[PDB]
This record gives sequence, C-alpha cells and structure tokens, in this order.
Amino acid sequence: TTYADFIASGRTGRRNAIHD
Amino acid sequence: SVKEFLAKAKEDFLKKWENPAQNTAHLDQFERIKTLGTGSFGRVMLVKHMETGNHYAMKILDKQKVVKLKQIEHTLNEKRILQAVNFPFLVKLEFSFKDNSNLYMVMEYVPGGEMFSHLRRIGRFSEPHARFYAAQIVLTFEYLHSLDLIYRDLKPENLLIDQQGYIQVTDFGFAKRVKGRTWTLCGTPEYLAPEIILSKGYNKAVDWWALGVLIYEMAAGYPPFFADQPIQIYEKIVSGKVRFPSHFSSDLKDLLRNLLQVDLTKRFGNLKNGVNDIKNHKWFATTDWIAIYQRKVEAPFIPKFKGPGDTSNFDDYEEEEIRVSINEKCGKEFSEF
Ligand SMILES: c1ccc([C@@H]2CCNC3(CCN(c4ncnc5[nH]cnc45)CC3)C2)cc1
Repeated sequence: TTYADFIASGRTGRRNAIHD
Repeated sequence: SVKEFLAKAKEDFLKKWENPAQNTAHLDQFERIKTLGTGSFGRVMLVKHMETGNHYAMKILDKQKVVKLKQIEHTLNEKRILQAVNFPFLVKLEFSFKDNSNLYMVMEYVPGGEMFSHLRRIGRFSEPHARFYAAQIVLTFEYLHSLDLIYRDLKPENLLIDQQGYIQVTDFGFAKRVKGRTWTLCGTPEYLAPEIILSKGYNKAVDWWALGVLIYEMAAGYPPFFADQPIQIYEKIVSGKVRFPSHFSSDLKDLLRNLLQVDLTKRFGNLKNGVNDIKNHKWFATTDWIAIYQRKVEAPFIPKFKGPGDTSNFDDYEEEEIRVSINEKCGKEFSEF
C-alpha cells in the first residue's frame, strides 16, 4: 500500500527546509 | 467587507513595516525551561518571563551559523515581517533583541504541539478535520498575500494547535515582501511548486500549490510526492502526475487537481477571481468563512492540557547551554535586528 511505502521511507520524521 | 478589512489591515501593517520594533527585552528577563524544537542555525525554547509569570516560545538563532548558512537577509525578513503582522492564525511576536552571540524572538507559546505530531500519530485526519485546518490557511494566505508577502514554508511541522484547537502559523524564516517575481530556491522538498524546482521566477502561486500538498497530506496521512531522497521527490513533482487514495471524496480530488496544477494560468488562487475560486469550491460548501475567522466554529480536536508550562504535546530534544561570547559577533550584518 502507499501508506506502508510511506512508513518504510526515510522521510516520516520532521523535514528540514532547503538552505543556500 | 473583505476589500475594506484588508485595506485597514494594510494601513496597520505598513506603519510597523516602516518603523520596526527593536530591542524590547533582555535575555536576563527570562527563565529557560525546555527545548521545543531545533533548526540548522537555532532552537525554540519554552521560557518564563519573570515580571509577568507568562510562558513564551523563544527562538534563539546563532549569528555565526546564520552567516555560514547565508541566511542573513532571510532572518532580517523573518523578524521585520513577524513584528508587523496581526491575524488570528498568525503567532504573535511579543519581544525581540540580540546579544553578542545570538538573535532572539519571543513569541506566544502554543501548547497543543505541532500538527505534524498529531497527524503522524493518528495517521490521517477526516475530511471535515482537514477542511477546518485548511480554511484557516486559506484566510491566512489571503491576508499575507494582500500585504505582498509570500510565506514559502507551509508544512505540518510549522503549524501549532492552540488551547481552542485552532492553528497558529509559526516560522517566517523564508517569508518575503515582494511585489514582482522572486528566485530563491527555498522551502521543503515535498512542498515545492514545479516552478521553484525548475529555477523559473515565481510568485505567491507557490503558496497555493503548497496548500494543495498540505490538504493532501492531512487527508491521506502521506504527501502526494514522496521518496527516500529529495531528487526523486523533484522528479515526481515535475512529472505532472498525482494519485489519490480511494477514500478521497470527488470534491476533494477536484480541489486538489486545481491546486496541484503545474499550469499557472489554471492554478486555483492564481486566476482572475483569486482566492474566491478556493473559498467557493464545492469541498468548502459547509465552511462559514466568517465563523472560522471569528473562531466561533467548534474545533474537531482539543489538545490535552495538564496546566501552564506543560510540554506533554512536544517531543524531547537534547538540551544545550546558551553561550554568550564576551565579543560581539556579526554586528554589521544584524544591525537592523
Ligand atoms: C529554527 C529553530 C527551531 C525550529 C522549529 C522546528 C520545528 N517546528 C517548530 C515550530 C515552532 N514551535 C513552537 N512551539 C510552541 N509555541 C510556539 N510559538 C512559536 N513557535 C512555537 C515548535 C517548533 C520550530 C525552526 C527553526
């Protein structure tokens, strides 16, 4: 399922913004 | 009337925008309690103001780290904009000041925790729950955009739930006052509009695309474009393809196809009718826009509150000392803060 794929991904924690 | 309300809001904003409040407290006036969050160049701490006994959220930015990360102008934008705004769903800046080492922004403490925490734990929000939050963002962007402000960092991590169950938008680190187009590559990968990824000039329409991402994430429990690495996320965003969960209502899918729209001549929020194309959409038919603004609508969720200064709705972070150097760092760069 898409949910299972999300939960197993490395991006379920807090996401940081992009910096220059 | 909307036009009349926004005109008066602009008069109020411009007076503060042109003459910003500066050096309104000192670090010694606060008792540091606990870290509520962290960033690459700072942290947010729960503090107690000794003279009033009030609790606040204090953002502490290390000047040297801001400089190394090339965030000087963005930080000056954050403080100048936050001190000038006034809207029910925007967190209030109470005080600001600086010392030899850091910049400080003392804001209202929002005890309910991040929408991110609740969303990840519960899994997903029902369509009426997501709609309640989405209506507050729509009104907040209508307000910000009328002042020529672009927000640029919408995401659940930045949306705090108050004692009444309403949203407080925090983090104005990438907000900018701009009348024309802008070009900075900033924001969070999952929320970037295609025109940002493709290095085109862009405008306030990127915030409406970000609203589409937020609504999708609240209702599905996962974002519309996700992968293990940012590059794979960018490929999905630019592809021109979105898949919806089978539980999404027909009205929700139609709204999202119009917000997550690659074509700027077709994206909702960016047409001749502006925000009214969103406010009058079928998915928002049950929304009383005035009742939302007046906070008269019963919230779908009220966060647990053990009392003043409680942080049960927040994750635990490693505690670090606030060091103040005996020498002034980056004085010229942050002169206006
Ligand atoms: C720099 C340092 C820390 C952050 C964090 C990242 C996670 N999200 C946050 C959002 C604000 N945050 C607040 N919590 C409670 N009351 C508040 N009032 C104003 N901001 C907050 C919780 C942490 C900011 C961002 C940039």
